[PDB]
Amino acid sequence: SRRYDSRTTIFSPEGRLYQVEYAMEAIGHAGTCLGILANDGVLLAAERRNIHKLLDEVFFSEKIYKLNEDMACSVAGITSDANVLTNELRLIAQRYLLQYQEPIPCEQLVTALCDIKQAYTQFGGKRPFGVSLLYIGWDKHYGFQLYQSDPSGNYGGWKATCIGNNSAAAVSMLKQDYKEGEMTLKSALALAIKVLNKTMDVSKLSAEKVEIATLTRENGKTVIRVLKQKEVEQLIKKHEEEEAKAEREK
Amino acid sequence: TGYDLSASTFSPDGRVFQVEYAMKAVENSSTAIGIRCKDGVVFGVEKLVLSKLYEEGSNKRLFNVDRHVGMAVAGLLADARSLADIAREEASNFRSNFGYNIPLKHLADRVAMYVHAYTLYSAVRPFGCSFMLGSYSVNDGAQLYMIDPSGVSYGYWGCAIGKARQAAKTEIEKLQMKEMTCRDIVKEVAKIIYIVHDEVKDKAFELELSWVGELTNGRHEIVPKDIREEAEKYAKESLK
Amino acid sequence: ERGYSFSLTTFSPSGKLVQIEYALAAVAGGAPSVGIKAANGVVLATEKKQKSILYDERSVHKVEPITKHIGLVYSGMGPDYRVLVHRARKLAQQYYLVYQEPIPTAQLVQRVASVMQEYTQSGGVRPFGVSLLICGWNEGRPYLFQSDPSGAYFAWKATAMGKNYVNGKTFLEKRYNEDLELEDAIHTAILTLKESFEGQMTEDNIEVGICNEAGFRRLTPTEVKDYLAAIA
Amino acid sequence: YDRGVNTFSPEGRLFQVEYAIEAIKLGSTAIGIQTSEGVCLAVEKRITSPLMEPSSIEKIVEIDAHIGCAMSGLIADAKTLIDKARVETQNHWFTYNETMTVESVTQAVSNLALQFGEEDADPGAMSRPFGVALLFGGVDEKGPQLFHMDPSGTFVQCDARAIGSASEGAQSSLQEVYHKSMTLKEAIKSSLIILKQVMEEKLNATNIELATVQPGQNFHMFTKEELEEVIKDI
Amino acid sequence: SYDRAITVFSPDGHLFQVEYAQEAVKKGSTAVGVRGRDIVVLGVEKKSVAKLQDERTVRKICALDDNVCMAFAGLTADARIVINRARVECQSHRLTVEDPVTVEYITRYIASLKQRYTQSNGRRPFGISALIVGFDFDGTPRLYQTDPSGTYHAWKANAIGRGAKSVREFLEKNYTDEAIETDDLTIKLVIKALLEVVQSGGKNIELAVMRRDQSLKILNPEEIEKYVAEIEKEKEEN
Amino acid sequence: SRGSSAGFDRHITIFSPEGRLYQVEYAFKAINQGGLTSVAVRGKDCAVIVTQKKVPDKLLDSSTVTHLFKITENIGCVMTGMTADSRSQVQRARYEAANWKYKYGYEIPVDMLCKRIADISQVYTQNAEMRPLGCCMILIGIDEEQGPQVYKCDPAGYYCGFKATAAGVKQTESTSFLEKKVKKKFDWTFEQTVETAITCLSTVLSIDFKPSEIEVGVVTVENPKFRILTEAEIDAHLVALAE
Amino acid sequence: SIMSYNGGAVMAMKGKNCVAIAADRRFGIQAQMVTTDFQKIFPMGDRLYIGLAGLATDVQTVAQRLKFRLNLYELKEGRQIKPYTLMSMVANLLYEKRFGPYYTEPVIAGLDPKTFKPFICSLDLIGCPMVTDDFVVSGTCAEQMYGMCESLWEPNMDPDHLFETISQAMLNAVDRDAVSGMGVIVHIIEKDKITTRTLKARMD
Amino acid sequence: NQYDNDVTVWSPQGRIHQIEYAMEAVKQGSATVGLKSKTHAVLVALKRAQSELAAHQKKILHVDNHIGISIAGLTADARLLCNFMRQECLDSRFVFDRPLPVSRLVSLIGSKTQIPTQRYGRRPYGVGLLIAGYDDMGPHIFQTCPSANYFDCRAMSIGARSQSARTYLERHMSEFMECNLNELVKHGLRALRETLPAEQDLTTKNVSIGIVGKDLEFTIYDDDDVSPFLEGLEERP
Repeated sequence: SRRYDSRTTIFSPEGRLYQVEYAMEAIGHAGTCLGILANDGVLLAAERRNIHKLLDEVFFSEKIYKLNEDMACSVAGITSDANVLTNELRLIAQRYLLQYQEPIPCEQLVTALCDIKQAYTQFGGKRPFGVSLLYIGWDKHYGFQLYQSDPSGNYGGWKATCIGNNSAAAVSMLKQDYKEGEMTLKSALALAIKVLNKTMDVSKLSAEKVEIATLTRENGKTVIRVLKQKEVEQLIKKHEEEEAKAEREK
Repeated sequence: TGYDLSASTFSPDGRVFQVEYAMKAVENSSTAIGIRCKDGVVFGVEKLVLSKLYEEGSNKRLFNVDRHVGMAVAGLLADARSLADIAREEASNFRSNFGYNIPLKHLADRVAMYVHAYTLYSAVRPFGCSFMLGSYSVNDGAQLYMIDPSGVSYGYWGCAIGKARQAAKTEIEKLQMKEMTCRDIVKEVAKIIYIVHDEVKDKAFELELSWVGELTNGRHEIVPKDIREEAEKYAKESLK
Repeated sequence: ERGYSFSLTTFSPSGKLVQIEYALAAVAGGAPSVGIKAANGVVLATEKKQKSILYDERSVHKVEPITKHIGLVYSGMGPDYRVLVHRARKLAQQYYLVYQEPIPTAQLVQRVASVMQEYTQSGGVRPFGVSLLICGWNEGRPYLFQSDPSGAYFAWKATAMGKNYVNGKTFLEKRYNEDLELEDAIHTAILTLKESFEGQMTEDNIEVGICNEAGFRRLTPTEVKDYLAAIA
Repeated sequence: YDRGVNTFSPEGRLFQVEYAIEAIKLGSTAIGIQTSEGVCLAVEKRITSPLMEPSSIEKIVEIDAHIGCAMSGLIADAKTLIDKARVETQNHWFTYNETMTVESVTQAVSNLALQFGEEDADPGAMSRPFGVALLFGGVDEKGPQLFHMDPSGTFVQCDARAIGSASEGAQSSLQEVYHKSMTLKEAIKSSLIILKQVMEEKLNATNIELATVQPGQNFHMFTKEELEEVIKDI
Repeated sequence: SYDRAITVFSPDGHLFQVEYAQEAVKKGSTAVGVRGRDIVVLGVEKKSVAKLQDERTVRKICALDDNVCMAFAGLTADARIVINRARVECQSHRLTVEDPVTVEYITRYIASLKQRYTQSNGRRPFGISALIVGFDFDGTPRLYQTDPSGTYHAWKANAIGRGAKSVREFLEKNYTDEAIETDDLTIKLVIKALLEVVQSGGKNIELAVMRRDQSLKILNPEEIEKYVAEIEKEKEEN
Repeated sequence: SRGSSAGFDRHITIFSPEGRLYQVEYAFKAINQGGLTSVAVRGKDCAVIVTQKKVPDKLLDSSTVTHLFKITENIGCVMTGMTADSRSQVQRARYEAANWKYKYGYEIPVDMLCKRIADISQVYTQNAEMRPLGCCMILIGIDEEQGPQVYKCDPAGYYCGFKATAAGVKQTESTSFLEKKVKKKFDWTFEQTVETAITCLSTVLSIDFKPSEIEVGVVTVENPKFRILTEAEIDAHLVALAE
Repeated sequence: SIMSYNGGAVMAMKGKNCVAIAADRRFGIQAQMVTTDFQKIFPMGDRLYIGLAGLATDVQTVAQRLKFRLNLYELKEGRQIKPYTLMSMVANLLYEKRFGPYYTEPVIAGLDPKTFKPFICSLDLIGCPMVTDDFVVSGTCAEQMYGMCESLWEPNMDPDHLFETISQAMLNAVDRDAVSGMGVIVHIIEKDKITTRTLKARMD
Repeated sequence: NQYDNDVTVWSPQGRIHQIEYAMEAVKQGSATVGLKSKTHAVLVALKRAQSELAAHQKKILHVDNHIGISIAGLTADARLLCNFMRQECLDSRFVFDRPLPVSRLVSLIGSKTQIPTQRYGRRPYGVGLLIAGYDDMGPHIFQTCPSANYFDCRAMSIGARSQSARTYLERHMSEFMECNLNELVKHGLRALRETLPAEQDLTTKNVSIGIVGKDLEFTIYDDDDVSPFLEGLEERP
């Protein structure tokens, strides 16, 4: 078994880890996911690639799932890894809810997921989960808060971040056009539309090509709303109108 | 490489070269022959004398696995001892679970299945030993089964395993062993094992011989000494 | 038995599971199959090309049910299909035991996807070399799901696996309606099958299962050849 | 990778154990001398930078009140074996109401040594051999004793042994200046002068760790003042 | 069931996996630690500030108890799990001893964990080097550094991660007894040590300080800015 | 002449670039390695397995080298390939049949037994740490409401119901003979079925076999227990086919 | 007597198309009352309440575990729980501890998510399904509550009359019982609203 | 190649290279000559030291009061097998209240050493044991090669440069049996003497013996107590 082992859970001569690098590259050519924060909510923009007319598309969302009562997620990469990860996250979130009778903080759940992912990379001899996770949610201690995690087990807290193709361009657009502390839901939504139109310039912005989700806090209740197809059409029309206005003023 | 590294893989044609190497390792060992007759089953195994400081009856290739079943082996002798231990464990289990001595047919079938079991996984390697089991019963008579290192068990009127196995088979074909008398067959086994032995190839040599049959009251035993010198004298005379 | 603890499936430098691509190639090289949805049900069709007539084509079955309301067909390797359908049957029975209600088709497909993912990420095993076309009916609605050897799944109104599968998908897209009936669904499925049968289809060579509000049931050769005659 | 952990050499020996011995010669230099008035252990600290605290750099560890040990090699890997030896000595004391003999401690350490593999025992076991050479100096019913523990498991009772970066050559010079009727003071003086001669850098009280075991006194480690007192004459 | 020996002796007894872990540590972020006569200070380069990022979650300095803290250099996820395990060990010690934890004991059992991972089957060692700061019962400052090889040593001052060798060689010449008498001088020394590593100097850097059992706190960004201004004042007058 | 190999694709059963499993397809020729041809046929109310008995040497007890195995009273089987693998599969089939009998209260149907054996073969194929048992088993039985049945598993595991098939070195030639026979004649009685079974081997292998050179097992609906033909019946069928 | 260790009383009947579920509020040891504001009716859905009676610890643990698995299922499946599915799932949950049974006899009440047809059912310490159209009761007040319901219940009740009937049932079943009462909480699940009311019961 | 990197591989010539390495290691060990008489059996071994300073580590282990062994090869594996054999001996004395016979002990250790020859990733115990013991059937001498194969022998010599000792044993095997204890131990000592070259000497300070007899329990003698046996010895041939 020495010759025929894959030994995916060992180091590398130069100190890197080839398996996580390949997972990150695969995520890079995978679908597009964007997460942003506003003063009254947090928004997610997920792009679906397989858009054949044969799809039943009955599901509310494809790469966006609901981890628990007050936290949603967006997956990037292998969708079966995404499904198993998502239901594991739901299981452990409900476990925390049972154990403490309090909604599980987003940081807690992200830390637990990064722990298990790092352990799965650490040993076990199996190829790591090549899926990047982008979590949004609301908690008692920090309210609206969103994290981006990596298959290597590292996570970070961001006001806004994107994963997929043209990630550098997307994060540059966020750094240029995000008003920290003064980003309302409407301006955040417009910025998300801008990113979705620009970070994937090939096959320009389409209603069925992406899915839009929002997470707000109304009356002490976390509401996760998936924008319908008519809503996405409204976003497309608003983006076209604002781009035309900017060009005419230019 | 790849087709001969483990027993869990086929050749591009579908062969098992690990088992073939086990067959090679059992062929190059010393000769071991077993003849069954109408009133007994005999074994004559050839012992290589590495040095005269050894004892007669040392490193025996003849094992007594059941109260009425012998075992003549060739190849890796430690592996042969382990297989004899497994055989006697199986016989003990059968005696405990059924209240009577195991028949030779089922014993050989179970041991062959056990041997073949360790020829399927890369976590083990095929046994480097072939062995012949002989037994007697009042209702079954004299029985003799030979088992390959691959795990194939067949009944043999008379079989030989080792370097000169084919010569021992061919010259003994003149013997109609299926209705012969055990006592004279012991002398004929001494004869054949002396001719098939290569004195030039192996200057020092020794013989371990035994039978099981109706003359033994259906219990495996070694040859009594006096018959041993008598058979040795007959073999010396047959050397001419 | 020891059991290898290292996953045979590994990430390539580009990140593509080339082993899964080879599994999909084996699926393509296998017998083709098609599935289609109607406004009030799902129809699954596939061909069973055996050797010379010495084989008893009636004795063996390719379309298999899971429950009274769920059936499926495969494209690929029969040995993998048998164990996969048997495990799916166990999962459906366990769900029915726990919740005393019929398995939803989506949940069953999710469980099958989880099993496929466990196979792909575990050690000492081989990825399944089949693609399942699963038909199901629950809550007065039809459901058809594509499940790939990669472990993913999709809800597809029409699908075609096996040889000439891209051409089959295009042909289905050209001949698919949003509000067709079960009769139109059977017509389209048989038309696609004969357009890609390569060898003059026969009622024995075609086996079709239908799933609707009445449940899932496999069409016997009598009404099979009846529909082929009506469709020509 | 390719080669296993239970693979020998064409001449018939584990090349992994040979690599362990090579790592032994990569370890810090240690010297141990046994006489009729006790046993002495010494080791060079190999201070990398003055910022490093000399207190945490100690290659000599107490196994019991009558046993001291000197380690050379994978000092991180040696502490687990040291803890095992101490707990086994205390188990022996708990069972037989007597201090465990140094020879039995060395045999038990050898039992723990060379017990590793991929799939040979419980998964929560060792994967590699211990890469530390040990000098068990102690006093028991058999008088002062000194044992060389080879990572091979070939435990050796030796009157005097030098191990580490300068094991060979220095050991021969120590033997030439070693006699069979030397006092403890002569032993410490000889060990100190040999260590000073074989030092790769200018040594002082912050470059060496010294300890002794006496027939009357317990295992005592030389503090800085007594270290300077004994090194000023040399 | 996964028990393949990953960490094995290469020729000449060199643990190539340990060397690769050291390489990963060197390629990691820069962290430094000083053990002043009254306080212990940790400084971590917050490289790639990457604005619109909540730096709280990526803080590489985490406190273990009211008197113990650590800063890592290497893999972030292995660092997180080791921090969790060190929290577990500190709490277990506090439960079984009902006495305040000991910095040296914490560092020792972390080193034992690292050596177990080096000696275990199917596991690879933790590619992180950790600087553990803390105070004993008597308020004695303690600074220990442990490496993936499992060896831990107490240091008056040292550095880990990117440019660790250069920073430690600078400190060993810039470290004097009278230069760490008060908190201001210690902070200035750490800032000038990290200035050669961080380009920004004040905004891609984070400082943490622990007093003698006085509820360690992270240095304020305004404090960092004004202390960089102070060290620039010292530079212009010197 | 540059006998290169593509890593472990051709060494252990993993997915090859051409969408194949090399060690699974090696088992097809591993069947050929046995050098023995086994052909089976079913009639309207009977199923006959005819297999030639190889006697490489008289010195072995040819009366104990019979390769026909009775899985149960009413189920008989014959296998091709490695004889040790054949014995192991016979033992496993007997164990599974007995387990089904105890757990379900009636004799195992032949199709379900073949399905279970095929699933176990697929267990070998799926795992990459075991030899995938390069042996093919053909079994017979009498089934109520369906008639005589003959089933054949394989190391790959893909089985099917069939009127008649063969496994061995010349399974393709026997397949061709079965094609020509089924295209020529359809209505089969017991004697016609056994005559066609003998004719298949005689035409395919062309040995003019002696009565002791074959071993034949049959299942009929008069005493569904699987019974093996002895020398008398073999000679009777031989002379009946000859005339 | 273990189910009477803390005391309990829970009921649920059906209206024309609405459901009324009510429970006592007294919590305490066999002898003394600790809290008079204990919650015993918990929402397993927007239109589905569950009442538990018996050992208070078992009540709380069963409720927590049920909410665990229910939330997991509804997040995996994406639809509000069907009352029959919830009843079967909790019955399976109780049966999983056949040798360690929770000393609780729960009742499930609510409406169909799409049909709004009233549904009520009862269980036992093992989890025996018991679907009865008119009413289901559980707790130490079982005999009193059964006697009340078998005369006070009629089919096709308006929500207001349904509330009056169930309120009288609880008030007159706990006033004759010693280990239950001290306040009654009543939930009326109508087609488009739910009303939660506290009855002016005798606190002792 | 690939036929020498594992234990479960089969060489085309029909051999196991790990077993070959173990049987080379047993020869690379220190010299040990064992032999027996009609009543007594004695093991003679020369204790090698890593240097002149080392005290010539003992090679003869006390496994039972009536049975003794001498090692040649891996010391840790030898010690493990010695502990396993003495555990068997104490188990037999605890269960049947009889000394466990030498032949059955050797068969049990052979069966134990057979398993590593089959187990994956498991190495053979690279040490050979010369077992001297006395029981109801008189003295017995066995040599358990690291090949898991044991050989019953009147007189066996193991270790490097053992050919001269083997020739001496073959020459005088006809007279080993009938000589008394002192002549027997002298013959063994002379065999060990002929093992080494002429320039080296059979010094008392690096030779040890282990002898068990009809009435003598298995006792090991060291430098001081082998001096009476080292009396009147002829110079190196």
